[PDB]
Amino acid sequence: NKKLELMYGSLLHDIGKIVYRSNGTHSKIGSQFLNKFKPFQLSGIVDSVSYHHYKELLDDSVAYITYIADNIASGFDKRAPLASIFNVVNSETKGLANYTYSFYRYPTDAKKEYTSSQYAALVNKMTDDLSNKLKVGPDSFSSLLQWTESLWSYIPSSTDTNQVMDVSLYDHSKITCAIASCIYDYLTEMNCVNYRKELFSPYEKTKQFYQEDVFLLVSLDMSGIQDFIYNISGSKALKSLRSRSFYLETMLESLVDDLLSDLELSRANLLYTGGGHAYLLLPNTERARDVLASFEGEMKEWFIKIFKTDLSVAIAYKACTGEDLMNSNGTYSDLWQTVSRKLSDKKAHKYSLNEIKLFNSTIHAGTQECKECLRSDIDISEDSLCKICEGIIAISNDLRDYSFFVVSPEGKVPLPRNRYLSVENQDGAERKIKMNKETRIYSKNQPFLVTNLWMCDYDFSTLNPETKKQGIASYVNREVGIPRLGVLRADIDNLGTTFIKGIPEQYRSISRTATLSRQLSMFFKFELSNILKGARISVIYSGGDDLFLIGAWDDVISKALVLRKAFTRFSAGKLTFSAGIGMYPVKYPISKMASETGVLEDLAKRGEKNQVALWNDSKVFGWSQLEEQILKEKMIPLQEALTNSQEHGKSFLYKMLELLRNEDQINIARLAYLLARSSLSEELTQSIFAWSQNKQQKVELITAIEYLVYQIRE
Amino acid sequence: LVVKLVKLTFKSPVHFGMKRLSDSNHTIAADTLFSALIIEALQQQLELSHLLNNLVITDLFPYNKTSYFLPKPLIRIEGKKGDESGYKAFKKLTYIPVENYSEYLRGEIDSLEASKIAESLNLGKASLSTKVSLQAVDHNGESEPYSVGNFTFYPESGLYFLAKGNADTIGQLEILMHALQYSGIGGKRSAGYGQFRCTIEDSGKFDSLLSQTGNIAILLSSAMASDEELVDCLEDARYLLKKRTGFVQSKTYADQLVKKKDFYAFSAGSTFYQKFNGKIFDVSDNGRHSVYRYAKAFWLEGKI
Amino acid sequence: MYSKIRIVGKIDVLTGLHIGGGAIASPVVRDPYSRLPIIPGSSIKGKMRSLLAKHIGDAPEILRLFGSSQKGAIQSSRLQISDAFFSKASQEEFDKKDLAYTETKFENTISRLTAVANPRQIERVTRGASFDFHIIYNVENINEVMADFENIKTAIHLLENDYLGGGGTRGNGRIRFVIDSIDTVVGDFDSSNLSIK
Ligand SMILES: Nc1ncnc2c1ncn2[C@@H]1O[C@H](COP(=O)(O)NP(=O)(O)OP(=O)(O)O)[C@@H](O)[C@H]1O
Ligand SMILES: Nc1ncnc2c1ncn2[C@@H]1O[C@H](COP(=O)(O)NP(=O)(O)OP(=O)(O)O)[C@@H](O)[C@H]1O
Ligand SMILES: [Mg+2]
Ligand SMILES: [Mg+2]
Repeated sequence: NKKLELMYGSLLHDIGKIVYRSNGTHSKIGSQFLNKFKPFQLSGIVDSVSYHHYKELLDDSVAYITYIADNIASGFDKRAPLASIFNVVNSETKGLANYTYSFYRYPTDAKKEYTSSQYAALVNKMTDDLSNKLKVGPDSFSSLLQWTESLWSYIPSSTDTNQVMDVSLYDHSKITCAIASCIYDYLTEMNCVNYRKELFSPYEKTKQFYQEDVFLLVSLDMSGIQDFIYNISGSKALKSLRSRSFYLETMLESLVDDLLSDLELSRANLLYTGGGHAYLLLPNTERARDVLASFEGEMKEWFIKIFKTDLSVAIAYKACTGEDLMNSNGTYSDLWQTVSRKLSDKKAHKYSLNEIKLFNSTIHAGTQECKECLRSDIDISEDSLCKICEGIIAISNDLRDYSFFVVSPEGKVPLPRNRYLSVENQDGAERKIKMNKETRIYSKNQPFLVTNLWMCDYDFSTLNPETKKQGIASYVNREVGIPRLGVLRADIDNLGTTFIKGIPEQYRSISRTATLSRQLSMFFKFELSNILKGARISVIYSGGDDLFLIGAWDDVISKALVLRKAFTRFSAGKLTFSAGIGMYPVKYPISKMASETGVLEDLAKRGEKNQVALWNDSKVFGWSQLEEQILKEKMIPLQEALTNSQEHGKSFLYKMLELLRNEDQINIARLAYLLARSSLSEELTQSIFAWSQNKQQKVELITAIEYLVYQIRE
Repeated sequence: LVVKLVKLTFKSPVHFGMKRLSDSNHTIAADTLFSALIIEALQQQLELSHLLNNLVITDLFPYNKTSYFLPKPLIRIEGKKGDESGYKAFKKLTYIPVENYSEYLRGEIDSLEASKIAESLNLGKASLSTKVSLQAVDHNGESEPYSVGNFTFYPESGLYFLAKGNADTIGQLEILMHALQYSGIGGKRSAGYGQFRCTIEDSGKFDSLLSQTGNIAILLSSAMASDEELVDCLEDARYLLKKRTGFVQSKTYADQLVKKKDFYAFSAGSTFYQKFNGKIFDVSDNGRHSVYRYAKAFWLEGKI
Repeated sequence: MYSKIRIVGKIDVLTGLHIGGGAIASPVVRDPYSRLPIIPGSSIKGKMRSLLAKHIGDAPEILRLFGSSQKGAIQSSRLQISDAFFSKASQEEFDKKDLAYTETKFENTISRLTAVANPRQIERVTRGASFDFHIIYNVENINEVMADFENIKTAIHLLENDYLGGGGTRGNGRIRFVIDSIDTVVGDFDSSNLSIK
């Protein structure tokens, strides 16, 4: 188990930095710390921890691989905090910030230092965990990786103030472990018995190995997600939307897990997953390429068997050298762009001739078809429900209660390699893993053979038992206000250009991209639940850079503004997102809801593309314009003034809308007369008249009037 | 083979459905138009030989006051050195004006130009009309609302397409289109949708492009080749498979309404290095008559 | 062979017409682009079908006229009634006099218990308005053209003595039909003798 020893010694190679910061070099401190625990006293682990630098470093030990992986990954005030990754993001345009994390966490820009007492607490926690909970073994490395993620995510990887301390200890350790695994696979494939002569003895060999194409950057993308999730019918579609989204998420996670298990790699090699997309870093071995080809073929066959053209997966990989990961020759972003272009080329020519011929070889007509997704080639049981459809329906009422997802030979919704996904609690997962081996368990947002997935599972109806029966339909149940559902579609702007070109060329590295991706994924899959607290909102999906929310319309707009503020706070102002907000009746077609909200969002993604579209194409405002110039300036005074009115001013607001829609000067005179007869504050009448006179303020006035009318209705 | 431009200006909004009665599509493929033409020929008791043997038609493409729009070719386009998201513009682009078509094939259309082209389309407005069914009320029941997704065109916008064939086929298509003006195309034709008026003329502006020779071929209609041509026509191809579905609209196919066999066809804009001649497939499952699905290929050659 | 008769004309609004469908209290259905009041063809088709079913009384003639989806006896709809759009002459007449196309009607509801009047606002099409209506009759059988047209005449008479949308028992939706022309646009059938209303 030399590979397992290398993984353990590469994930813990810089474990001595915490102890050194807790008051020789960090390698000796790490060796001494790991020598206190019997399971971690393996020769390879200790050699990797204490020998990974040139001055310190059997001619075949894994210490050389760990040293070169640390050099590739990386590219003194102990109290130095962790700098936010967005300090250098888009710094060529918006400048360099100085945001840092305090000991989820938001950077606050303030001047701070990490006290040695906090490091002592971290060291005590690590000492407790390494003995009471953690162990070594082939199947125990995932728990170690999750523990490292839970502990080291906000500790800086390096405290040197000469350069930018963006990368945390967890990101650096995970990237080093992934690179070490790839290099070990590459060396094993090349039958390199001696590691010192291959990598270390002259520095010329080190540079030459830096020249060699050792890694593969792999992109895996799902196609057909929007049509699968949102193009559904029936009155029970709102109760299955989140179930379909969760099913797609878990299928993507199972895809990446099977891919990693094929190559005998851990999840440290999974650079990014989310939004139907996945970036992985594999070895450049022939075994890896054959594994990738076989995986692509078998997943294409499975997706054709189960969904035909409804869903598909495209995989594209590119060979890469160490200087590409280190951006030594300015060829780092070119690698990612080429991978994306190869992925798009794969998505262009998607099927072979035989697959298309079998697609057109239909024997029997559709006959009966399912209520949802209107699918007829699959067998249809009673109640007109397809197998996948009824399995998804069975997944709900279990997803809202149980927090464990079991991929096992028996379950509800099919998954590749003849497996099935079901939802159970701890007892169910334990029984499932004990009955049949090769059964995998995922946990939902659970702090540290269980793989923890970060998902946004915030549903307001599940908080209260009576509203739990009617999931999304309960948000239209209200005493005042129009009974409507708001749909929010949010999307980050120019994220691809932010990754490719936003980071300066001096700071481009695999660790920087990994840290930025992890921060964005943590914000979307974890922080949205915290942001939306106490709101009538269900999150259909939240991952990648997109976001789909369905709730009460007023709650949706308020939480959209709150989300914009929180995203501005998180990204330090370097990232902006656009949004579309639609207002629909209950029983409105969910496919129409999604399509029209996507149209609104795409309307907002024009020009500056930092805008929000509101209910139609004529209400595309800015974020500050909507929050302040529409709600905090026009709607609040008018609402406060018209609350005194006996009828709340519904008819008078209707007359104002009628007068505002027309564009005649005599009708401006009519508006002035109506304001005079309103019997409200004279300064308010003057303000309203001025707002109606001015263009780009009459639209805001109309939006405020309509919002107030919706608020006071039945 | 003479190419005729048929322009359709729509009086009432149209309901072009993809899978639901709430879907409001702005166009129809060659399959829908050819099925409407076959239904019209059966209504007028004409021969089906010219439609089934010598008529090659394109999809229904948008047109506005200024230009005629052709489907976006599925070509490999190169962006800037660091503009990764700009490619999304070319992903959102669906129709390109004819004058700006060749420039797109040569790669001289930028991401901002692609966005300008995408926003320059002025076809019309898609809406969703909510209706009700009061038939159950008279039987001690309740009203049943439903939704119809319609699309209304702007005053000088509409849908054009190109027809290719001999003189007899062209004339028969003139009569069929004249009857189709009053039959209507799309969804609720009997409930106030799909009525249009069509004009058939020559197309010099399109004969300039259809006489062009190049290294790539672009599909102008939803087409698919038989197995023998599919063996060699799929190399280095960039296409998009569309699932053609639906129910059989016929009063004599069977007793009750049933669906036809699932079909898969290449999209309009798919680029091939081998030009395949499609055919008219049968999607009938042991019915009284054979339901036809037109998947012949109308080609536009170009230089990449 | 196959014939289609085009019946164009005007629907004149005798009393304010409200067909349900910014923020307006009970708005009327409108053209999405021009924002002009319309009379959906489905509304006219359903109202005439209900009136003819009341008159005759589904019955076979209703199935010939408005089509049927019944199993076995799948009947094609002979009547295609298009949406009635706001007339251009009525548009010019309403642009003159500075008259809006739609009016707001205020109504009360006096409670049977507390004698308290709940107000309610609806929107109607102004009585001076006219709508250009267009109907296509498909001659699938030549022998029933006279019967189909007398049924259409009965339905049109009932509609002229009925309303078209909204609450017409409370004085809404009264309309009149003026038949500008009845001309056979497709086929050789002679529709000169045919007449509606
Ligand atoms: N599990 C999920 N549930 C709901 N939405 C998701 C989920 N995963 C991803 N998404 C979102 O759904 C979209 C995926 O839609 P698509 O499958 O169409 N992928 P897209 O890039 O848009 O076009 P392709 O080139 O892949 O054919 C993502 O871009 C996200 O916006
Ligand atoms: N946390 C992440 N780390 C790495 N890649 C991500 C992450 N989140 C999303 N992505 C990727 O980010 C891309 C977002 O693509 P989009 O389709 O959203 N277009 P974008 O580049 O954001 O510019 P806009 O047109 O939206 O203004 C996806 O295609 C994903 O591959
Ligand atoms: Mg984005
Ligand atoms: Mg996105």
